Amino acid sequence: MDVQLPYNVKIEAFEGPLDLLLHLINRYEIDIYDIPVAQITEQYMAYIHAMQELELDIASEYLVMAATLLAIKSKMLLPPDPREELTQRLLEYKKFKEAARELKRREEERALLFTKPPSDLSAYALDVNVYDMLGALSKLLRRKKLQKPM
Amino acid sequence: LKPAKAIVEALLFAAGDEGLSLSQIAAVLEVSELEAKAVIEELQQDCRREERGIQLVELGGVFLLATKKEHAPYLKKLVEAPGASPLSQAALETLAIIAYRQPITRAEIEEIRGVKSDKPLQTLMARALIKEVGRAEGTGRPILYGTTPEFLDYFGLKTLEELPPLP
Amino acid sequence: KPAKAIVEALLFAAGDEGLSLSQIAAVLEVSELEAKAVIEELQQDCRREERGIQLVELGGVFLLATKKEHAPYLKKLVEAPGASPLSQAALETLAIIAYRQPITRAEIEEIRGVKSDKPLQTLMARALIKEVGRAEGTGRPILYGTTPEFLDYFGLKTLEELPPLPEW
Repeated sequence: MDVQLPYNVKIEAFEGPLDLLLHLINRYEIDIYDIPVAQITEQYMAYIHAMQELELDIASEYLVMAATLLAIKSKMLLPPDPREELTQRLLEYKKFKEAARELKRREEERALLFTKPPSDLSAYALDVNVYDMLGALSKLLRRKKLQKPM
Repeated sequence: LKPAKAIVEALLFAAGDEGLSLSQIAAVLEVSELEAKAVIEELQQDCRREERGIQLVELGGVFLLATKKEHAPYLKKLVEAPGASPLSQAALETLAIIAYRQPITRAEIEEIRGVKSDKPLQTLMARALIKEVGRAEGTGRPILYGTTPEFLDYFGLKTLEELPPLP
Repeated sequence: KPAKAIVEALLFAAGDEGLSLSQIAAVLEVSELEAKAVIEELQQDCRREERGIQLVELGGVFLLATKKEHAPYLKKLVEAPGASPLSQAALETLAIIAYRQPITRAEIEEIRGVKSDKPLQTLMARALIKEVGRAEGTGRPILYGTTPEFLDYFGLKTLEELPPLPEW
């Protein structure tokens, strides 16, 4: 188009189409159980195009989602819900968007508790799997290093 | 009950971030697990005094000593190396799904998220937060994913039952 | 005292390395004189019998350590067959090799941050690791690597089938 539409976030901030759609539903106070397809499709397309202008990375699913919305819109309008699938998709994704926020808080709260590495008990002196190795290593890379005494 | 709790303190201290299981603790003290637990529970109470800097927590099937959260601003002042980055939103949303819906397949995950989820699955596997828990019985025999004890530890969870309920 | 609790948390997190009076005082934002009072009070508290750790001073360095009276129980912990802090030192080491072989005890202990002298010694005995070469130079430093008896033990067919690590 002729103008540069005003946007806070770049597309990288979104985890795909459902995520973008949930943001728009929020921005324009759309009722999620009763979606104004045309309007939302309009908001969705305008954002995508704006990002495409900036040679940004539009993941594959965004274009698929566009075709999906344009098609739902045509069917409802032209002569010859069709959107209950999409509504249920959104509600489902939203459920785990929120559950993942609660997890994020716990990740942070857990991070505030400091542990020490094990003692070297070699002086005082096995069935394992690939998970046990990955675990041993993740436990190691999680270790914060404190400044050593001078 | 005093020398037993000193011993458990010493054992947990030397076990560090790996912790000890109740049986391990019982086996060293040569007592029943229910007796070990009473010692641990007393030790926990001792650590609850405002005067104490460390606490005994139960994370992921083991007991371990950790600092209290109120002291975190002081501990941070001595951090040169931060350790593991916080998870991406993609990894975190993939993980929430597996946490609540396990065992679950790549397909079902991709269905909920609406995008391909190979990257975050790879991320979570390498952090030992999820593992393969079998194959589904269906045409493609697709892998099922579940969460690990490491998953519980990483999110301050005693057990999966402690997860916040789903909205 | 909240100062005592902070000092215990500091020294606990510091582990075997410990902290100097300068660091503890700098973290508390108080004089070294003031800090040392706190350290002494804490060191006094950890002399009660109900405590399994003590505060020691060793080179202008302060650390928490297990008491020597409890040394036999540390023996029981590692001896009684299971998941001792030793077994995990093996896995930790083995894991660094597998994903970073060919590797040498210099390179490993740089990552672990500890003498892996003993883990390696038991990693040969159970046959899961071996030499792969040397660095042909400074000390002729032994290069360790994974055996094909290690590929078997973990149900792997090749080394390619190791879960890739995106964050490394």
